[PDB]
Amino acid sequence: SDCRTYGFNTQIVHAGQQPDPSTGALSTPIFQTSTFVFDSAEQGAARFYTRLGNPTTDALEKKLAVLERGEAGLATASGISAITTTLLTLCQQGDHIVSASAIYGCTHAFLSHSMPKFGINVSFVDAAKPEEIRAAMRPETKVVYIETPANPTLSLVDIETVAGIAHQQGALLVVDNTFMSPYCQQPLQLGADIVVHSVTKYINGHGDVIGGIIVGKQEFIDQARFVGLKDITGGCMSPFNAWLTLRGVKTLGIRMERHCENALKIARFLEGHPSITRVYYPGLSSHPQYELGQRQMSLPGGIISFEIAGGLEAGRRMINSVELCLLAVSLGDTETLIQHPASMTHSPVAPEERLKAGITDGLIRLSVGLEDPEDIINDLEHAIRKAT
Amino acid sequence: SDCRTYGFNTQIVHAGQQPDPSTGALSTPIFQTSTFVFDSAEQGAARFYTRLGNPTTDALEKKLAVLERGEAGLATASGISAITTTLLTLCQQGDHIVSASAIYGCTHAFLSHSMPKFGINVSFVDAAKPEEIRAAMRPETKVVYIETPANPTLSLVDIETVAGIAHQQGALLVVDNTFMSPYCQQPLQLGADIVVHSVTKYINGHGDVIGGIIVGKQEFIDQARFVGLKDITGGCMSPFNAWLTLRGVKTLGIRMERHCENALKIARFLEGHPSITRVYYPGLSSHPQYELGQRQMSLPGGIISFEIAGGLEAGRRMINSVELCLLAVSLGDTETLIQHPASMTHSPVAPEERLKAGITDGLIRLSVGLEDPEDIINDLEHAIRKAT
Amino acid sequence: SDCRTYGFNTQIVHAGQQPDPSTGALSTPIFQTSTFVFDSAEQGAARFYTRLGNPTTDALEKKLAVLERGEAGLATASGISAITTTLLTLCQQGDHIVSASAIYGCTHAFLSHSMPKFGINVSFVDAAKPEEIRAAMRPETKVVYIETPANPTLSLVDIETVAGIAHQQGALLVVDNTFMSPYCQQPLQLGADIVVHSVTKYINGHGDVIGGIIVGKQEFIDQARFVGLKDITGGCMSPFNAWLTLRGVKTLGIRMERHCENALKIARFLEGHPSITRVYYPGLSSHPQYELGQRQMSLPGGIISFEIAGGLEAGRRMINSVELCLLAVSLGDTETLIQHPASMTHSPVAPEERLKAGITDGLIRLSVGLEDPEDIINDLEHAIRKAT
Amino acid sequence: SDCRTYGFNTQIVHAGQQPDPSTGALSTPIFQTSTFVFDSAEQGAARFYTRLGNPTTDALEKKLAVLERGEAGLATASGISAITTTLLTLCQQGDHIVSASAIYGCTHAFLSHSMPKFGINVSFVDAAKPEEIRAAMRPETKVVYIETPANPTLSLVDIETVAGIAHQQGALLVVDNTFMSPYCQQPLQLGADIVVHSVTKYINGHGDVIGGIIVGKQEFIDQARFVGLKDITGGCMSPFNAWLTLRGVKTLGIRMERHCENALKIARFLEGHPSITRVYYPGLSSHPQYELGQRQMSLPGGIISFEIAGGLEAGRRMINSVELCLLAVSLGDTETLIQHPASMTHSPVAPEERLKAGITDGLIRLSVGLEDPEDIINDLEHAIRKAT
Ligand code: NA
Ligand code: NA
Ligand code: NA
Ligand code: NA
Repeated sequence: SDCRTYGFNTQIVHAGQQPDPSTGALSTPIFQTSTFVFDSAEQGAARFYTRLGNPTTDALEKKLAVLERGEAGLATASGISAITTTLLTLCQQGDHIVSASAIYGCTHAFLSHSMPKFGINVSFVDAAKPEEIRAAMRPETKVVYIETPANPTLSLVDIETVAGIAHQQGALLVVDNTFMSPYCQQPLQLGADIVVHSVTKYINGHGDVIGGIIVGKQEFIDQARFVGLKDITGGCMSPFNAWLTLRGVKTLGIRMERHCENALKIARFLEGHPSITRVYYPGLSSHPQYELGQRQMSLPGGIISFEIAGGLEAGRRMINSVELCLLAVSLGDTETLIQHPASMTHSPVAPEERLKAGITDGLIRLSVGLEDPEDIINDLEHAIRKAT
Repeated sequence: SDCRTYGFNTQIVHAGQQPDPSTGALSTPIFQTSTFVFDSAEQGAARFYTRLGNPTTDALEKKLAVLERGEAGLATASGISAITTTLLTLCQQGDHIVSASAIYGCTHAFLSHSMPKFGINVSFVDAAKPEEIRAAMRPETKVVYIETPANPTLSLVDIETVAGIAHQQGALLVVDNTFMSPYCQQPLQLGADIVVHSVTKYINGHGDVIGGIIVGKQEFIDQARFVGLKDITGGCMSPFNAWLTLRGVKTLGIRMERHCENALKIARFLEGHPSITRVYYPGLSSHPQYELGQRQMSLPGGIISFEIAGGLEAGRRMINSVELCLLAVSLGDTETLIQHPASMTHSPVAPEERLKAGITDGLIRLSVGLEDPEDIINDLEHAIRKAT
Repeated sequence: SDCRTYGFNTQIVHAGQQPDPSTGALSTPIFQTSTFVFDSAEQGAARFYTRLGNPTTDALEKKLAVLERGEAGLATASGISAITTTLLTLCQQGDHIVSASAIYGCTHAFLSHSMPKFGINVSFVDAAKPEEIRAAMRPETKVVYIETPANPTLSLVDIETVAGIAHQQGALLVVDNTFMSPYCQQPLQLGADIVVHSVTKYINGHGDVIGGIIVGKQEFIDQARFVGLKDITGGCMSPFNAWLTLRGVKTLGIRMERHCENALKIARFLEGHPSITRVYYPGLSSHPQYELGQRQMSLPGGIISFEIAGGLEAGRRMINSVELCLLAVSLGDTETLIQHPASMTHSPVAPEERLKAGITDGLIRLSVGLEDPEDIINDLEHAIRKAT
Repeated sequence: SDCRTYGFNTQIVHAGQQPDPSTGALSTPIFQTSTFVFDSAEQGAARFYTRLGNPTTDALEKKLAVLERGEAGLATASGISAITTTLLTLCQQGDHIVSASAIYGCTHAFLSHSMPKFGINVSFVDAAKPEEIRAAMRPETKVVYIETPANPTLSLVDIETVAGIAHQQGALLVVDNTFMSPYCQQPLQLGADIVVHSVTKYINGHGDVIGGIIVGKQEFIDQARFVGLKDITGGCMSPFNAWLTLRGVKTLGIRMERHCENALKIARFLEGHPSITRVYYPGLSSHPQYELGQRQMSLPGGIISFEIAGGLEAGRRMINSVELCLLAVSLGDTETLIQHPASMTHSPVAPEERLKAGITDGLIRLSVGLEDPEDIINDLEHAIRKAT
């Protein structure tokens, strides 16, 4: 049989994996090795695994390829390495990239500073307006780069529309699908060419692995592996990290269901609360791109942003008053995580520059975990009441 | 007390490490985490660990910094990532690098193809001739890059002399110290600015970790961390890999002593053998740069190359006749590893091009392990006798 | 705050765990150490951790204690070690145990052969009939031992009733709660004194850890630790196994929900199938002790047994015809597992002796996993159709 | 070829291990699995691995069997589990054991209290006097149990002589070889029937694994596995712990050489020091059983005990004044460990009872590590000078 034919939950559990033919071991063994041995000079020449590949990591790459409906996968040392290995494989001096402005922070630094120092220019646009992408394209544009949903207000990008635009002008579309996971969104099915994830978030899900994955056509992935990893970033994933990610992703379906069920309850609670001015969540019909979300996403996700009354000091008081939610900058973990960018990560940044970046003084971001939603709601209500 | 004051074996065991103050645990705990939590909004802003750093990996970086007599260390996903994170941190389009030609293979691809595609030009020279390095320097030269000893005939580069030349012309010297480990050679003490290793080889030593390390001044390492890793390669080392490397490096001193004691015995045996035309080993007085080796290296290393009578077919027969030595392309493991580049790794490469690269049809490379030297010698003698 | 006050899902995620006070690490660090160090002679005497305890394993023990509503937990090397460490701590030569007959196989060997060789006699009874337990009690009875649900037909034992009987006659009740997990059944809340689990099954859930847990009063657990583990079995759990179990148990709630939702669908399908003579599942109203199950269990579990038409050869053909279900003797994993005891595990056992043990020639046992239930059903239907 | 024919260092590296036939992986894969799968009903019946065995742990057991020159090995959860699994497999109510009195502490509790509660009586004797062993034997004696060298003064037991006595009277000899490792002593070669180790000490050597090993005839080991582990202690070793022990034992030869070379230097220093009244070390000719040690042990070991002038307070001051040596109760680690039993572990024990146990107020025990011996000596001298 072929796991590409089975239901998505079945694929999550089985795809890329099989019992060890040699031993019958059901768990994928951890091939924690650097060295692979040949039986003869002839076998040595023939193969020329190699530890540009590894049997454990191979299982993870094959699984994620099945889940994203792509041909092949490539695991990396971090989400940022998945992004840079991809873009540095595709681009050389003189090339151009059109990127969404609403992207993850260290992606922005790589595109803003690193790429131009290698002769690769980047134009940043508002990707919620596909016409801005079209207008920014140039004869030298190799790649359009988008993230959806995007920080910090969970705005969306119409993947199918953008893919059509990119392709008409001879560029590839790369989509960072980290926030959704393949359980909730499948960019390749909508016309994207390449998907990247930080598996650090939902794919692993257990807050104990830093890692990335790239999924795309075999022809591209081979280049990302034999040139990008081998000759540029060196960002390979360790076999133990691959094994942990394989283990975490086993529960991706049930975890995403619970994250999203919890998040919807919490988003509705926050929307009903008189001390909360705004709530950003694709699952609320008041979301600016609600209907696009319903077509493109199977679930509205586990992340919520919201603005508390009273600006900077209220937001600080609120996060200082939670008892259950944990203060941290990651997302996609089993524990509910909360952060207040204006007092935490962006405190040195000038208020008016924060504002330009969509970060208001009162904005809180919440990564909803697997706890009982009544407990998370009660904790939020407690902290909100105190802060306001 | 301060481990920088203690003997080298004491440093190998203790430097960068201490019992866990919280629990008393002697082994460095494995901080297998992606997420770090803040106790308040204020603590969050203050720190802005972060998982651009990790307590386990920090211990490894501090240890290797002590051992190389550098200020700071930075762990990476692979030896190649240590090299590319370094050079991509230092160089931008329009910059120039002078590199030894006798370098590790995937370093050569990065320098030959990847760097020029980012607008960074590289001149390759014979670094055994320091005048060639001087002659190749340009106003835009940022870095001189060397490896010593170098594949495939274990030629040397005079680190102190090259450092003086590089510095006089305003460039940094980066040295790949992988083959020696800090137990046998200390490039920073000889004037190098930056040392890189693949810890995949001797530093870990157990053939089960792919990883790299960079050691240098705090000011440089900070840039390699906060720009190179964060914004370019994303090549961070996982905490488990760091923990395994910490564990492997505990025995670095006793392992290097045994590797080198074994290697000298084997090199002398091979030098006495009438079916072996040449033996390349820094420990033999017939080595072209023997006296330089005696000043610059505390031991002559665990690697030997040698040429067997009868060219390509003899070399193939020989490696096909070993019973104890294992056929593989890595080095620095506890097991003795052997390879015949002409029939294994370089078989597709044209004979005359192999020859230009110092790879003769009969050249065998041997990574000497920790087995009884009489057993390794008996195995070699057996295979040589059969092959010739 | 106190996690004993929060909802069960919140407890599953958080109980026994907290960010590392020293570093802020959210994941419990893996304290993979044998050695703990003292700061002074005085601190050494004072503590006399010790590695009869470990910070990682402590977190697991505290979590499971919260989840079972017991005072304290003790982790072990295997489920069987949890059982034997308990019973060998409690019993000495001349003591007596009343045990259910319908128990796990290697528990039966320990009770049948090992215990009597140490002078500890065991009476086996049908624990579905509490009067049989009462009738078997003796002045020297220290322990009543039960498992519920029990193999192979998922019969039940009324925990509250049995606890009352045991206590009236001055004995402790120990319950193996492995099949249910604390998510579905809480024996201590029903009057049991001690709960044991093989965490190898649902608690870990990922088919990659062998381990056990014991939960009970602090006074008993201290004895099981400082006498049973230290001075009898030596069956301690490794910190890495504890860390993996902590990680697996994070998803216990969502996993048990899905296992049981899937199992109910499959049990109903099997009950409607004309080639299946019997289906044993607590979730079917036709189950002999259905109402007892509804009071004592919050969900009916992820395990089903059923009898296929055509006896031994039909059962063999059926398991040889599945494509998705994996043939194995474990349970509680994310993958659906299937076994046919009469042709697999009990083939050497005489047919009439198998029959006495409740194992008919046509009995199949199924551990329902997290795959799509339609896929599991389609696979079963396919194999059943072929086999019959 | 057969590793039983090779030199001991070669065996240490290679025995029990081979590249993975399926993949070529040189490192033994970590089979971190609980579940093994069958390809058919027939294969299921046939095997009835099983996770009473595991491919990773199997490699460790086979290696240690080669190194001790025994037929078979069995890994366990701890050294104490190796001991109790052995003795509870061999003995039943009514049986008798003759044991050395000078044994490891938690072995003493198991023999003194646990065994008699199961109807198994134990006679303790001074095993340095083989006549005391003979005089204590009874018709029901199944086992003679010895440790050599023994705590706390490193007295010896003549293994060959004791084996002859045990055998003449129809008993087995079990030897705890933990202090020596098979590199320094081979009890089976001297007539012992069974060897046990805590691998927690030198075999693993890295202070990060708790575990045990049993080595003996296939017929016995099968019983220890299929009855002792399966049906009594449940004390199996986890595959990750086995993998770490495999990795640690790779350097056993070079580690034991350095431990013993360091220890001899330190013992000679202490013997020359006027504030040290006694030094116990088999490598000093003043050792009461020096010549026996020279025949039975290939090296004199890495452990030293010594008495400091000034009794209890001097010993306390001394250990409170070390800067490099770490205060801990384990041994065989890469770091030098020191303890003062009278002020640390035996402080509650009455002075006259301590004295009976060979523990004087001034006795210090030292586990010599791999640091530079001059540094350890300088640290000891510093602390001794201060304390006296
Ligand atoms: Na991004
Ligand atoms: Na290099
Ligand atoms: Na049981
Ligand atoms: Na002992």
